[PDB]
Amino acid sequence: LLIIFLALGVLIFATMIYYAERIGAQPNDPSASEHTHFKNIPIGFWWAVVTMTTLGYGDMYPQTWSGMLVGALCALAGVLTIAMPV
Amino acid sequence: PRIWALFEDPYSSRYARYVAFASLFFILVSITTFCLETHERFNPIVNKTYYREAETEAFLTYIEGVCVVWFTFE
Repeated sequence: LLIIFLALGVLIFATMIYYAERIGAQPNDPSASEHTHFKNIPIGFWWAVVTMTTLGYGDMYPQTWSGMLVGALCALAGVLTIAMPV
Repeated sequence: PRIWALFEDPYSSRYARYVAFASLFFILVSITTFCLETHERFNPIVNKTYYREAETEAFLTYIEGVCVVWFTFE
């Protein structure tokens, strides 16, 4: 149950943060994402694990208001979905 | 009943469990194709003649077509 909850949360929040961080993307740069650590989704998996476990290394964090909302939701949902079966 | 047995519980039959495993495989393939489509390694920059952008690899589009064919059949 715990591994299923973690996998679902990680996938959903990784996709959400990757799409949120691209709203504030600068149009000038040719690449889709240049100023954000969330250049793709697997990086989102790593960040989602680190953020749901309330670890918070700080190597990668959202830098956009939408990203900040997604990050707050990720932290809260991680606390809940970890405190369910433990 | 035999038609609807494809949407019933997997353990309720053998065809049901087999279609369940197949749909699981195809959903996982779709999710993986999405996650790899969002990557840089599969989005190399190209020159189009006058717009400059990055294009997705053809393999991902073909796999997506296969998965969408399966899902539309189901």
